[PDB]
Amino acid sequence: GSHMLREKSEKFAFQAEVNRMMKLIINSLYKNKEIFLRELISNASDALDKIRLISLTDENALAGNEELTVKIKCDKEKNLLHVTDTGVGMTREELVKNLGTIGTSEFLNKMTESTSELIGQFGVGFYSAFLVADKVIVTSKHNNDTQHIWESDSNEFSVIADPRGNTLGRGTTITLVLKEEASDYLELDTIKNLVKKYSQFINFPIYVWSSKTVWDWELMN
Ligand SMILES: NCCNC(=O)[C@H]1O[C@@H](n2cnc3c(N)ncnc32)[C@H](O)[C@@H]1O
Repeated sequence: GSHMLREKSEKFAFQAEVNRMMKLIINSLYKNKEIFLRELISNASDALDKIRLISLTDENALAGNEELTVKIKCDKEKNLLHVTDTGVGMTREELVKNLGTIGTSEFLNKMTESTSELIGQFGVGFYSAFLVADKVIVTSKHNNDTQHIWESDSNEFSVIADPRGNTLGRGTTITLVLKEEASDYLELDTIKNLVKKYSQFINFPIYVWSSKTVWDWELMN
């Protein structure tokens, strides 16, 4: 089963529109970077709504994970920020299509001609992660596929089957390899303050892995 790596069938290029959207997002929000977290939490909330809706009609929708939560983890020694939800998750096909492609023109023009509000409205808050990260990694497990990993440094992206297997049960983990100057988002206090402000209106429970020295999930909303 070497055909896949010898052919680079896991490597993809972004759609032109997306490259343009990413720059726009990064160019205008440079003064309001913290916004990225709200957008990831916002996306997490939407995925949780979806599985919840699916659970209404499909009895075995929550089989892979009964809880509906958003958990945030700061890994200082590894320079990573993790935002995990137990929502509907994404299939390999969706990882490629939903994150790699995309009133696109009206927005491309609207953005050019505070955009923190529009970005959310247009459903492209995902890319704001690149304001604070050199690499964004999406690990996701959907009910209809095996766990896969999507990764990108913004110049291309690849998707692979997670060799770790189904560790999520169901859901998605957004992993940010934070830029050297975005180290402050590794600080609990900072994260907690941001999460507490951007979670106040999320209907699902959001936690932050914090210390009191023992560690444990701490409810934020
Ligand atoms: N067009 C902007 C980029 N595309 C997305 O953000 C889409 O990817 C999917 N997505 C993003 N974050 C997600 C997440 N955390 N869980 C499940 N699906 C997610 C949704 O379809 C979302 O609209």
